[PDB]
Amino acid sequence: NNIIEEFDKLSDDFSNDINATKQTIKDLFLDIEASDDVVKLLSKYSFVPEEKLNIIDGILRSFIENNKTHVINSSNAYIYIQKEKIKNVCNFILKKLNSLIQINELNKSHIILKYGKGEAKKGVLESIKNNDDISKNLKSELLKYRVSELINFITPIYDDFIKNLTDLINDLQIKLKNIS
Repeated sequence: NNIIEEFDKLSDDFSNDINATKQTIKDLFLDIEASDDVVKLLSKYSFVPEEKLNIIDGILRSFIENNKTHVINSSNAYIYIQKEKIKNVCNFILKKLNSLIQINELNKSHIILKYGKGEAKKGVLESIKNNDDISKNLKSELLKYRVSELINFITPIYDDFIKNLTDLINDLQIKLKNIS
């Protein structure tokens, strides 16, 4: 009976984590928007990743609700094991998302360096200078650092980001089906 409450907890926790991720990515975009014409463009760009995360959040919540039915008349084994499986899927999604966040953190820094000029926000140069996680090659190429050009630069990066979010949604729908 409280089992339904526990599944509800799965949904709610997942929603919280997803909203946190959403805020992180929004912070990426906001940090990039420093720096009136390109700003509106980036703010437009920032709406699609939020939509993708709202999909992931909603797909999981929809799955759990429709799976409550199977939980009431099944063995305790199925309940505990299934709960475990759902937790695993959620953790998978969150791990992939966090990896994606790291990737686009480096992408953000790259964008700020190549175009934007804080230069207080372009104190990314010190973070790049101290970054021991990137190759010295990339470091070298980066420390050397109008609109149609910016579009030309961020279009592959942004399209790849949304593509990764789109395939992640596909992975989620596949993994949920395997336990559906």
